[PDB]
Amino acid sequence: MKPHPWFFGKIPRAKAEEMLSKQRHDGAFLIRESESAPGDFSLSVKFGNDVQHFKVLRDGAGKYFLWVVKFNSLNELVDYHRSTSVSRNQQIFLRDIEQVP
Ligand SMILES: CNC(=O)[C@H]1[C@H](C(=O)N[C@H](C(=O)N[C@@H](CC(N)=O)C(N)=O)C(C)C)[C@H]1c1ccc(OP(=O)(O)O)cc1
Repeated sequence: MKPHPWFFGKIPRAKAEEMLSKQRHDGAFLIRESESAPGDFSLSVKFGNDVQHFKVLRDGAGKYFLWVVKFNSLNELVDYHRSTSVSRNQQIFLRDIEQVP
């Protein structure tokens, strides 16, 4: 197995922006522990010359979600959005960031 190159843990929202703005592919993303919602997570995605942010929401059942579809894990939420757009207004598919070993 191998660890997921998308979990950055505790990193400021603005830092996620600086990092993702340097990626070249739209969809480059990362999950970070929320700064406005301590104890939760946020998803930051590169799209054009901007970095969009999404709240990773939770329900009383412990599920994770962005919109209506609910997932049992962060991993499944992430993977689902590699083939279905994370945005309703735009077609944005998640793709791992390019990192040099
Ligand atoms: C300045 N405020 C924002 O960044 C708006 C961001 C937002 O609304 N994003 C759009 C959106 O419509 N999000 C939906 C879906 C979602 N799950 O975020 C929503 N607001 O419920 C998205 C299409 C770019 C919502 C946001 C606010 C905080 C946040 O966590 P954090 O950055 O850690 O403080 C993550 C996202």
